[PDB]
This record gives sequence, structure tokens and C-alpha cells, in this order.
Amino acid sequence: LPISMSDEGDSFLVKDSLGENKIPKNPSKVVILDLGILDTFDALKLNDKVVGVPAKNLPKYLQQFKNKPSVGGVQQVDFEAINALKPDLIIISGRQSKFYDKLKEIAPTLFVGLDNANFLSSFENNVLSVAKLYGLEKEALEKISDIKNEIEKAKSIVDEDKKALIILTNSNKISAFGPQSRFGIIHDVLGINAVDENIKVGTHGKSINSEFILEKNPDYIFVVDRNVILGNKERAQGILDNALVAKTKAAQNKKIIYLDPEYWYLASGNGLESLKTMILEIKNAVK
Repeated sequence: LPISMSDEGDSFLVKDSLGENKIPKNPSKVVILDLGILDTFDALKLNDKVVGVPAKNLPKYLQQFKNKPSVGGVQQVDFEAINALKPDLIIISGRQSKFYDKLKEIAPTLFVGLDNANFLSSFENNVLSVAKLYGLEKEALEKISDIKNEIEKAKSIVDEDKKALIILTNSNKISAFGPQSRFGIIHDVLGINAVDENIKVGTHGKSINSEFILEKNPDYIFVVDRNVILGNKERAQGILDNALVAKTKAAQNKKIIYLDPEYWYLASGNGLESLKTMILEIKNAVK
């Protein structure tokens, strides 16, 4: 379900997939739990509206927020901190949906979910809905147009015949993801063909081994290394350092692509600049 808003008229009546809220126009004390939308606040010059962020996890591209009051991490939420800030709005995405009832007792709580089946339409709806609260629809529509142009430049160079596999690596485990997954933008938005369009799963992906990778023989392997986010010693490059992976088209053409997990694993797709960075990361890998 998209966000819908009716102007009423010091405030908006907002309906999203989790419920209904009255949100004041121009909210001045916003707690943000979704890192993508935090990046959109910066892109829209709304940094001064923000009073709390998840400071524990904060990635390198969001360091302008490192001194804001912390409300928790990528996973954990500090409810006492949120209450003490006395916010006028809390913004969450999918990862925080299980905190919704408790957050909504504190302040009106806006859900900016990304729909894995309809990524771009959800992205546009999230960004424009935030922009509408501040009367910044014109500025948001220009930036959305810029992202769309970057997508078209990127799609333009995709090879119709080559196929990719997306994997998440864990220290001793490889899991595969396909279209309409949490990493699905590679396939669904940029149009890169999948070695297996039928993985169709929920959150954990399909457990695979190197024999599977060779059998599929992908032209490209996009790797999201969860070892980096956890600080382990072992690295995807080591997990994939075997004779089976080495025979693959991807290995032979050095198209084993190690994506930045601070974008892909943390799921910063609601960010006007972070989504661009991700699009460019794919484009530059396949060009």
C-alpha cells in the first residue's frame, strides 16, 4: 500500500501500510531510523529537522549525522532516548516495522517501506511523501528525475545475453538472491538477467555452494559480504577462492564484484544520493 496524504491544513492526514497518523506540516523534531530516508533529508537540505539517528551503525556516507543524539543501531532501538527527545515525527522502514506500536505511542510514525516487487514506485512515493511535508515537491521531483536518468544511462550498457548471480556471504555460508528480493534492483531496475529467476524466497535467500555457482556459470557474480558488517576475519574472496568458482566466466573475466555492504546490506535505497551511488556501482562494474 502506498503512502497517501490529505492536506488538512496545518497538518496532513497520512495513511500508509501500517496505519494512519496526523503529521504536522514542517515537522521540526524528527527521529529517523531508516538510513536511506536520512540521506534523502540531507539531499533536501532538511538536516536541521533531524534530532535522532541510529548513530551506532552509521555508514561512512552519513557522517554529517554522527553527532546527532543516538536512538540506537542498524537492529536495536533505544526507546528511552527517543522519548527524551520529544519528537514530532518518527520515520521507519521495513526493518523497524516490529517496533511500530511502541513508536506510535511516542509520536506520529511514518512508514517508508521499500516494496521489493515495485522498488521504483515505492522509492518515488517515499521521497515525495517526505518532500510534501515540507513543501519541497519541486526539489524532490528534480532529484528523482536525476536518478531516473542515471538508471537509463545504466540500463543502456547492460548486455542482453549475460547473466548475473547475487550472493550474500557469511563466514562459512553462501546464500543466493534473485529478482524481487532485497538486492533485486540489479535485476528488476537495471535489467541485468538472472542465472536463476526462480529462487523466489523471503529474507534468508537460498543456501548454495560452489558447485551451484559453477553449474550456473554466471557472467557476473555480485557479492554482498556480510563479514564486513560483522567484523569477522574471513572474507568473501576467501570463501570463493576455490577451483570450482575459478572456472566460472565471472572469475575468468574478473567480474566477481564486491558490492559495498553499507549500501546494499543496510538497504539505503530510499536515499536520493545513496540510490544513485548504488546504480553507479553496478553500471561501473558491468560497463
